[PDB]
Amino acid sequence: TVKTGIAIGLNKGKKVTSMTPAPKISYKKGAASNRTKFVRSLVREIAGLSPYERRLIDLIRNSGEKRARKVAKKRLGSFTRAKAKVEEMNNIIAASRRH
Amino acid sequence: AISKNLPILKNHFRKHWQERVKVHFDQAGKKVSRRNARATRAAKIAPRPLDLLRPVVRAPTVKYNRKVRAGRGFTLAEVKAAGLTAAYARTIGIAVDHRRQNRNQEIFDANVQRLKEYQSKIIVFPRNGKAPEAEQVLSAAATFPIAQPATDVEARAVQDNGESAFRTLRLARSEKKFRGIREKRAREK
RNA sequence: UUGACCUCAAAUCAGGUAGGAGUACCCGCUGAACUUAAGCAUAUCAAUAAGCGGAGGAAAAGAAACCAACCGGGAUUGCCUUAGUAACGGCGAGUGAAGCGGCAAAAGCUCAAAUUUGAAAUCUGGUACCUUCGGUGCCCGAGUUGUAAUUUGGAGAGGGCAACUUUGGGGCCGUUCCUUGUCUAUGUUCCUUGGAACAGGACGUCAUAGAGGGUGAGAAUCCCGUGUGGCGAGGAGUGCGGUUCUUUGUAAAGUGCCUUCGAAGAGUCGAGUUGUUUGGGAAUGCAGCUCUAAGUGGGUGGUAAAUUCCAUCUAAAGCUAA
RNA sequence: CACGGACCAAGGAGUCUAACGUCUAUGCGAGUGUUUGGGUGUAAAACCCAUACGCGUAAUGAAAGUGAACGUAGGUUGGGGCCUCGCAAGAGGUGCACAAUCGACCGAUCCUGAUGUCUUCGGAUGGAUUUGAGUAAGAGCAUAGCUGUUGGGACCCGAAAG
RNA sequence: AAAUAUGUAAGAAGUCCUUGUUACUUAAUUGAACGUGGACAUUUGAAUGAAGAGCUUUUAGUGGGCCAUUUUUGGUAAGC
Ligand SMILES: [Cl-]
Ligand SMILES: [Cl-]
Ligand SMILES: [Mg+2]
Ligand SMILES: [Mg+2]
Ligand SMILES: [Mg+2]
Ligand SMILES: [Mg+2]
Ligand SMILES: [Mg+2]
Ligand SMILES: [Mg+2]
Ligand SMILES: [Mg+2]
Ligand SMILES: [Mg+2]
Ligand SMILES: [Mg+2]
Ligand SMILES: [Mg+2]
Ligand SMILES: [Mg+2]
Ligand SMILES: [Mg+2]
Ligand SMILES: [Mg+2]
Ligand SMILES: [Mg+2]
Ligand SMILES: [Mg+2]
Ligand SMILES: [Mg+2]
Ligand SMILES: [Mg+2]
Ligand SMILES: [Mg+2]
Ligand SMILES: [Mg+2]
Ligand SMILES: [Mg+2]
Ligand SMILES: [Mg+2]
Ligand SMILES: [Mg+2]
Ligand SMILES: [Mg+2]
Ligand SMILES: [Mg+2]
Repeated sequence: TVKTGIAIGLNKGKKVTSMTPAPKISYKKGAASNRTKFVRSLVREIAGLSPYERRLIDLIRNSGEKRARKVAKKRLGSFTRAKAKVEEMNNIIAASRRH
Repeated sequence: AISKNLPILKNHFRKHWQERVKVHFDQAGKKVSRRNARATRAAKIAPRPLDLLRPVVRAPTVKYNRKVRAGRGFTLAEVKAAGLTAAYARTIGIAVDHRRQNRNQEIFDANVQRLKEYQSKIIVFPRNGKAPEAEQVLSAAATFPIAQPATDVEARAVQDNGESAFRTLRLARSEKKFRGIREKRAREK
């Protein structure tokens, strides 16, 4: 990550003696904690599953995980959120009846 | 409406602009008000210098990065290296900025030196209240000015290695442009 | 039967509070057309006038879910500039910001989410007394469906080790400021004109006072004032210059090192669609309806999409002078 | 035999502003502009000043980008003035500004494709009835004035409407 | 096939003698174009005139016309 010392190119810019700033605690805002993991797991057992999550599980078993992502994209927003949701359903399927 | 050889003009006066005309008749009056306000503030704050000490930082952007100017406040790391806490620094006349970070050793060392020189040039009156009467200096920026760091010596020996600066710049542009396509061809093979 | 709890009522019950006015400037809602385009419907006039709701001496904004792509900057507001520029536009008429740079002014912060659990440690009211913008004792009540202490991401917390550093709350006298009173120089001496000398002429005086006004015509010196100083009277604000009464306290705060941890806001973000708006252009903000998340997550990075990286902040809670 | 005018007094119509074209005056000049602001003051005056910023000093492409001397900064024709000779008339020399023309240089476009290669990069060299608001010993910046331009009630008074 | 109108020329940026350049042109130093050097002065190439000639910037008003002689179209003609 050292600059070349010239005005153009991949690593353009002046070369200065580098320092490592101390990490900022605000950069860990979305980090799971032991207390938070316990509450979320307990709530899932109590509340159960959403109606759109029930039909996603059926599509995974009957029509594969590719069509599940297409439906999950529709109910949710971005396609990147559909990837995570389908992944969670697969873990639920593994721990529901497979094992 | 359009005649003769004249430049095209764009004068934006198709709204009710006359209702929003501001003439600064009080330019001289406000200068007196500001000078009066500064004088009465100096008398209120004892011998305090009316302004806080500021660090030296590099201006952003390629256009202005050749200069140093005054920043908002010293970082937590700079304050700690000077040998005091941030809370005490605020009450002693030093500006502290928690969101600025240190990544350059030259800037960090210079701001450490400014804090050390500031501490050796001030007198802190005790909380007892005896309060010896010292003369008030109205500015800390003038007492501790900011100078552009030195860059190079006046004269030096010519060292030419036979390379071309123009060729070096051209090759640097070429490498960046075709880096993506070269990697794809290498990966596909 | 009797006694609680929950929810919902009544009283000319005890104590309070809101309305209306003003509205130059300030925070929102709602919302035109004349006009310009040499016609005209998008556009423009204009996110304006009229209409409605709500404040203060300022309001609002404000301690980054920012700007950036640099050797990075660092709450907000305003001025100079960026710039009639990027961009929008029957790409016509027209419209039109922002980052950097100089300057004025500078100020920082706190809740929710943790068991005080060897002791709800908190608070309204009533009553008696007192040093009365409040204090103390006692008694009901509120409150565990959570009131205090402790901790707000810059961190920080629970244990272990070794160390030093620093006080709090009132009287009185002065100062600072404002509202006021009083004192503090020198010709009306002669001649002419005139109803009137404050005019003309001669000879003097004061001046840190020859600003202004009055008095029978142009008055420094006739009167009030003006200039420079002195001496009083009544309050506000504790900003502080000295003195004086209380030890607050087995109280509070800061700093080194080891280890285990490190809770951070949901019909919300985001997405589709419709309308409106913006310079914001595969859509800038706002709102309705439908769908509706995550926790190495989430937002942003000004061309839609898939894949791989990087940078930068920490939303959906709150206060704050110039 | 078109319209206004019975009479008199007073009032009664090209203004100011933002941004500009030409010309002229003034200061300085490859620079120029003190007045956002600071200092200072006999206090809205006068006097003094740092850093920036604007314009100018480089152009040309949609853009990535590249970027102005073969030579006394070229040749030729015409040129005021000056120089030499001459009584003069003239002849010769040198010739700024300016006018015409042929070249050279920089960018764009269309071609040629050397030494060398992350074998596709690199683009040397030499051309073309093509093209530019360019270079070729800088001229601009600021203030002021008449005249002209555009937006503004816009020289003054006047609709039927909305 | 007129009259009246109308283009060009009447010199120095001209004529002549000699010979330099080129990637154009010729069978060819042939030609073309542009030049070096030499010769010819203002009866220097007809007339008359010439409040001097050349050149640049900027801007006002105007963009309803009408009449007479001659030529001439429509119309019986018209102050059409
Ligand atoms: Cl669109
Ligand atoms: Cl280009
Ligand atoms: Mg952060
Ligand atoms: Mg009552
Ligand atoms: Mg408002
Ligand atoms: Mg129109
Ligand atoms: Mg019209
Ligand atoms: Mg109309
Ligand atoms: Mg209104
Ligand atoms: Mg009030
Ligand atoms: Mg104020
Ligand atoms: Mg406020
Ligand atoms: Mg914060
Ligand atoms: Mg800022
Ligand atoms: Mg608009
Ligand atoms: Mg609306
Ligand atoms: Mg567009
Ligand atoms: Mg787009
Ligand atoms: Mg607020
Ligand atoms: Mg008429
Ligand atoms: Mg009449
Ligand atoms: Mg008159
Ligand atoms: Mg008049
Ligand atoms: Mg005028
Ligand atoms: Mg209409
Ligand atoms: Mg006309």
